[PDB]
Amino acid sequence: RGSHMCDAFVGTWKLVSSENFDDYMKEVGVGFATRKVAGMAKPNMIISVNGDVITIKSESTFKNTEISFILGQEFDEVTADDRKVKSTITLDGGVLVHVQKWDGKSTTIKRKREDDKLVVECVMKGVTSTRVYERA
Ligand SMILES: O=C(O)c1ccccc1Nc1cccc(Cl)c1-c1ccc2c(c1)CCO2
Repeated sequence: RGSHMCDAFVGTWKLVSSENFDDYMKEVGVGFATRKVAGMAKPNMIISVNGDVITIKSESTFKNTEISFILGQEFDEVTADDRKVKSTITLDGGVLVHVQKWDGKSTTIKRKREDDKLVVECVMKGVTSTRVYERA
């Protein structure tokens, strides 16, 4: 197997900045205690690609989570805040677009490479949070 464009995401990343994450979590429906503990976390994200399977691991003092998926193919995901969601992740012009559906609700998480950073934009009903990761 040769290189893939998505290899640009592969590596070990650490959170360096976060904006509006509490408001994003409020819009998602996260309860008070989870919002406070999750908002304190400074996760590391580990992204790897093996064939068609992309794996994203998140490790923090709050929770450790992992998803593996194939682009375009829906999967079950239990989120760090304990939502059971149906997820589909696709690549749109270099951006990983992750849609989560649950309880008649929907949120979109976009992950993109900007300069040497990995920028994560979380969007729910007009509320956006931007989380910036740098190489660990
Ligand atoms: O956090 C990110 O950048 C992030 C990116 C893409 C997608 C989700 C992300 N985070 C969260 C989103 C909603 C609710 C929670 Cl609770 C978290 C979270 C908050 C802290 C935490 C974890 C998850 C796992 C490791 O620690």
